[PDB]
Amino acid sequence: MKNWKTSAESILTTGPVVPVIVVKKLEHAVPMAKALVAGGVRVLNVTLRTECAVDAIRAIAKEVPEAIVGAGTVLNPQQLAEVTEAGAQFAISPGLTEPLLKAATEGTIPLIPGISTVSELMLGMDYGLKEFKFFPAEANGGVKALQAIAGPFSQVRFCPTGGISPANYRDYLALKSVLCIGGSWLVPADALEAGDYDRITKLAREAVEGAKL
Amino acid sequence: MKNWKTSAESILTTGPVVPVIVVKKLEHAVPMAKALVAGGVRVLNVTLRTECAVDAIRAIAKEVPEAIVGAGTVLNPQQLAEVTEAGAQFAISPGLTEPLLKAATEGTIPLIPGISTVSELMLGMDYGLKEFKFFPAEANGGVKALQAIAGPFSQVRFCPTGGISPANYRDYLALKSVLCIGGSWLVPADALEAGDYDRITKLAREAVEGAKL
Amino acid sequence: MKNWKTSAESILTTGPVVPVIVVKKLEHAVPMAKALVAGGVRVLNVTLRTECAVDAIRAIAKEVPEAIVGAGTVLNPQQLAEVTEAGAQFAISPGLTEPLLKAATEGTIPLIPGISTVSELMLGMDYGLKEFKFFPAEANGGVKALQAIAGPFSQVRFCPTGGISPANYRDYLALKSVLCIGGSWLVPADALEAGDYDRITKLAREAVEGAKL
Repeated sequence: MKNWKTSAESILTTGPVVPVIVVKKLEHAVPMAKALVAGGVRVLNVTLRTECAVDAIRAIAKEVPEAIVGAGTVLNPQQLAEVTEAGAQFAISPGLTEPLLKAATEGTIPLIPGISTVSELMLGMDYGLKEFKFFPAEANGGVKALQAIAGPFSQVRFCPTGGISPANYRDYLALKSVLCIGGSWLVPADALEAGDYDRITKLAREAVEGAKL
Repeated sequence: MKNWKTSAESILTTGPVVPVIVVKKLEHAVPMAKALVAGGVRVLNVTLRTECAVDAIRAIAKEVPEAIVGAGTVLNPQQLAEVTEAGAQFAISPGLTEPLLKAATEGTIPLIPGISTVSELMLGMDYGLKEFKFFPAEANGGVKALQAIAGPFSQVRFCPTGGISPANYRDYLALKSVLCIGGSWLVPADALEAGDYDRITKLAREAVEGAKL
Repeated sequence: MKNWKTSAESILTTGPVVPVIVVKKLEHAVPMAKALVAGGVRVLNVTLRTECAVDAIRAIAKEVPEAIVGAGTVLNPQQLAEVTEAGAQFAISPGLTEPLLKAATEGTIPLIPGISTVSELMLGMDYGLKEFKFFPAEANGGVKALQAIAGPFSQVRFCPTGGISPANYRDYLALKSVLCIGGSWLVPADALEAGDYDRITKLAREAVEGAKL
C-alpha cells in the first residue's frame, strides 16, 4: 500500500457508513464530529466545498483524537498538499486525474478516488490502487452497474457514494465488492445550522444499526 | 480564460440553444445560417461530420458577419488547427483528450469539450476549463445525472447535448449549472436538403421563445 | 492497422458472437474450444480471470489450430506481453489506459479495448484504433446509449459485451456500428465443470443461427 501511514483498506473497513459533510460554520465542526463519534461513526469526510472546510478538518484533527478525519472533493495536488498539512488522515476525490494520482502516491495519506467507468478504475489501478469511491453511484446505474463494473476485478473494493439513502444503502452493503458507502443524511444542513447534535448522534447510530442482517 | 480572443463563457451565454448542424451541400450553409440568425439564433455549431463542414464554417465566417460560427465534433489538434484557420470562433468536441485540451489551450479560440464522468470534467478542469458540453446528455442519465455530476463543482457550467428535444429541453435550462443546450431539431436534414429556410427561421424562433418562464 | 499480424477488423468480423470464457480447470480448455469450433464459433476469448487462463490460451493456441484464440481482461502491458508469448492472436481489455494502448500499438497482435464514454473512445482513437469492446454494454445504457455514442463517429465499429443474452443480442447486431457481441452463455461454468461439450457445441450453434434475419 505505498508510502502511506495508514492503508486505504483500513479507512474503508472501519465502518459501513462514511458521512459526506458540508460544514458551513467553523464552530460547528468539532461538536459535529463528537456527535458523530458518540453515535458510533468514526470516519469523517469533510468536503472541500466550503470556504472553511480546511479550518474544520484542521480543528477536527486537533480536538477529536478519536475520529478518523479526511477530506473530500479533493481535486488536485495543491488541495491534497493543503489538506494533508491541515491534518487530514485520508482523501477522497469525486473522480481521478494522472496528476492527482501521481501526487497522492507520493504523499503521506491514502486517497480513495471516485470512478465511473472501468477505464477509470484501470487508470487508478495502474498506480497501485485497489480501493475506490464509486460515484455518483445511483446516477452511474447503481447496484447492477457496479456489479458489471466489478465483474473483471475481483480484488478491487468500493465505497459507493452519490444518491445513497436509508432506502437503498443495504442493496449496496450486500455486494462482495462494497466495504462501505458514503451518504449526506447523517449530517443535514439544517441540523448543523441549528447545532442539534442530539439529532446527529442518533441519525448516525441508526445508520450503523440499520446496516446489519 | 487563457490566450482566447473570446471566452467560452460568452459563447455559451449568448442564447439558450445552440443548433447542432450537419450540412451536406456547401450552397446551403450561408442561407441556413441567415435563417437561423433571422430567427434569433446566433451561435452556429457546424459539425465536422461532412465532407465539407470546413468549407461551410469558412463561408459562414466570411458572409454571415452577425453569426458566431464554431465547429463541432472536433477530435484532434489537426482538426482544431484546420477549423481555426477556416475562421471558427469556437470549437466543441464530443469528449476530451490530453492532446486536444493541450492544443486548444495553446490556440486562439475557446473549446467547450464534452464530458460524461466527473473524472472527465476534472481532467479538463486541470487545464483551466470551466465550461463543458455534457454529452450525450440523455443516454448519460440526463437531468438527475448532471445534477449529481455537478454536485461537487459549483463553479462549472454546462451545455447539454445529445437527445434534447422541445419535450425535455426546459428540464435542462432549469438547472443552476446549465447555461444552454444543443439540439438538432432546428436544422432538419430534409429542410436543408430542400432549402426551406422559411421553416428553419421559425423552428429557431420557437426554440428561443419556448425557452422562458 | 499498425504492426499487427492480423487486423482488429478481421477478428471482429469473423462471426457474430465471441464467447467470454472463464476456464477454471486446464484440462477443459482444449475440448471446450473444439466444441465451440465444431459449433461454428471460432473467435475464442479466454479471460485472464483464472489462475491458469494463460496455460489455457497456450494450449488452445497449440492444439486447436482452427480457432482464433485471444485473451480477455488484459489490464496492462505485462499481461499483454505474457499472453502474446502464450500465443494469443488478439487481446481484449475491459477499458483502456495510455500505457496499455501504447504497448499494444507496439506489439504484434490487435487489441480491441473496452470503452464507455466518448472521451474514452477518443483516447483510443488517438492511437489509431477504430474497433472497440463497448462495455459493460447493458449497464452503460445499452442500445440507445451506443447509438448516441456512435453518433459523431461513423467510421468506428463496436463489439458490445456486458449483459448480452439471447433476449437482447439481436437488438445489438441490428446497429450499423456493431460487428459482433460478446456473451458468457455459450460457456456456462457448470458445463465446463462437467465437461459436457455436447451442450457447448449446441449453445454455440444456436447462437450463430439465432443471429440472422
